[PDB]
Amino acid sequence: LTAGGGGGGELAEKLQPMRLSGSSAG
Amino acid sequence: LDVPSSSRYDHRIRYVTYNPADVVQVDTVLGVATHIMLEEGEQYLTHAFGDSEAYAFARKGRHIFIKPQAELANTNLIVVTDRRSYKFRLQMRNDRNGAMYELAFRYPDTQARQTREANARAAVEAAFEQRVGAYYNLKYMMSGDKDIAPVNAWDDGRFTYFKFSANADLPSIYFVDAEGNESLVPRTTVGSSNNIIAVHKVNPKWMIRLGNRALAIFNEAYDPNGVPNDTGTASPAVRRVNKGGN
Amino acid sequence: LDVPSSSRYDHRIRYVTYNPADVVQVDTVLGVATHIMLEEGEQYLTHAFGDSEAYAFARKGRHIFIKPQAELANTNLIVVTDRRSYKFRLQMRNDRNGAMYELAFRYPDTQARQTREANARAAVEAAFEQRVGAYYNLKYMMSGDKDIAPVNAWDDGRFTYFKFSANADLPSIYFVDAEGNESLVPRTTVGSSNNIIAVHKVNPKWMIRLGNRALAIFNEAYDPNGVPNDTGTASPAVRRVNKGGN
Amino acid sequence: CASAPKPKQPSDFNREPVNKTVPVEIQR
Amino acid sequence: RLGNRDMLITQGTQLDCVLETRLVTTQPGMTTCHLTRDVYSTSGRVVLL
Repeated sequence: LTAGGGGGGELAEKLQPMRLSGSSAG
Repeated sequence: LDVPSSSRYDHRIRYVTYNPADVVQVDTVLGVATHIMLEEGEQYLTHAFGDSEAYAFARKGRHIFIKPQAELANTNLIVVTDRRSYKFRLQMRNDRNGAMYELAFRYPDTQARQTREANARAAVEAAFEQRVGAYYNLKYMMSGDKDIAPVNAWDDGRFTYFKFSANADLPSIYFVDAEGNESLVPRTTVGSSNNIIAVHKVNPKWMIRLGNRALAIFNEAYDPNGVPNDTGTASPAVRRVNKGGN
Repeated sequence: LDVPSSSRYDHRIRYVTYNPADVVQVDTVLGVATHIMLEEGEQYLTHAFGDSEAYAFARKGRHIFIKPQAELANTNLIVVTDRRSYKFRLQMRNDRNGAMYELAFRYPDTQARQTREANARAAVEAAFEQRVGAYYNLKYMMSGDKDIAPVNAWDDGRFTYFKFSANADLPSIYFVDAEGNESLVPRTTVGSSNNIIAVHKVNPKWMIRLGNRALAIFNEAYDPNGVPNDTGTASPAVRRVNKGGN
Repeated sequence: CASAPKPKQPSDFNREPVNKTVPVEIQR
Repeated sequence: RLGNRDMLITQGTQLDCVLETRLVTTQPGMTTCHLTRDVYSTSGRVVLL
């Protein structure tokens, strides 16, 4: 039908920077 | 049918200007590889050969290499990227003379652009260095600490300038409102020897501080009117146009 | 049966306008891969050849390539897409001459759209800039701190404006009802140097503040009635009609 | 026995006109 | 090195705006303020805001 090292942590810890990404205008 | 035009050093390097409504004639000679170079950052989508086996194809980024590999290699290539659709008429040459080794697509629109902004930048820089047609105020008095004393102070109606000698430290500059409170203003430093600090306002009363020494500057020729800045820049010689469109 | 027309550069590039009630003649020779244009943003559903083995079909998004791989292949293609269904009558040409490298389309209703809209937008912008039929009330008093007083103030029955000189600082503008409460009204800035603060109302009393400096503005010619906003926009010369339909 | 201070209401004594000159943008 | 000193505002430049809405911290909300001076590029030659 069909188909189909790191010693001195404290000072070194605080001096860790934050780097913030710049932004581009729209 | 655009005919590639050769360079003046060798005939094997030819240039062709793009056309959306014309196909490119390429007379491939036997035994050579032909380099087809796309637009910088052209993104490859798909090709199509009149004979997959008459020609050998290899691509890397915007680089294409084509080579005869069968007898009577006379077919067409329709290589399509995001931006356009190239059309090549691949006709194999029999006497192996007049080869091309690279083909170049100069785009007159893009060249026209690149020429434009360079001239524009030159004109802008020239206009900035012109710096003509301004008045200068010198009616300024100072009170208090003279050991932070600038050697000269003035204003051009849009910016206010202070000049310090070589041996002094550059203090911080503060804005005084009518009431007496202080506040911040952006500052920039200019000059051959960085001995001029410029602030982005003209105001009746300036305050200069350094540690526990405070100096006050009176602008005694205050102009409430000022010169409006229609040109959108620091100098009236240059406009600021909107590239973004939309 | 429509026939594509030759372009003015090379006869292998031809255009024909889509027509829902007729078929399109495609005349392909052996060994050429013709590239059908499908219009941007079209969604392919399924196709159907008269002889599935006669021509080689390959689709990459909206690109369609056709190439014969059978002698004497006189068949048809029926591709159903997002909106329209294309009708082709493929015919082999045994001369291997006068091929078509591609088939690109022209859509009538679309062009009827864009050409109309460009004129409409140009007319609208012209109407806005060509402002006519307006009156201005210029009777405004101040009381308070004149250090931040605007140099001019008026209204046009719909918008109230303020103008500040070059060296002043743009304050905030506050709605004042009869009782004495202060409240906010939206403001926009217009003008060549952005020196005109424009609020979107008319009111007998305005309030101007900047930090601890305050100034009051009285409208000595307040109109209770005003001109009704029957045009639906900031001009008497532009309507505001609904694309929404529904 | 305290509440939020209210911003200074300007005085109502030296009332004067605002538009000493006619504005240019009015085309007048 | 900075790319273009005319289209770029360096970190730490002072945007000196004026507050619009009165601020009450009892509930978390939003603010709104408007500038009062043109913000020049770090080169001091272009209006950017």
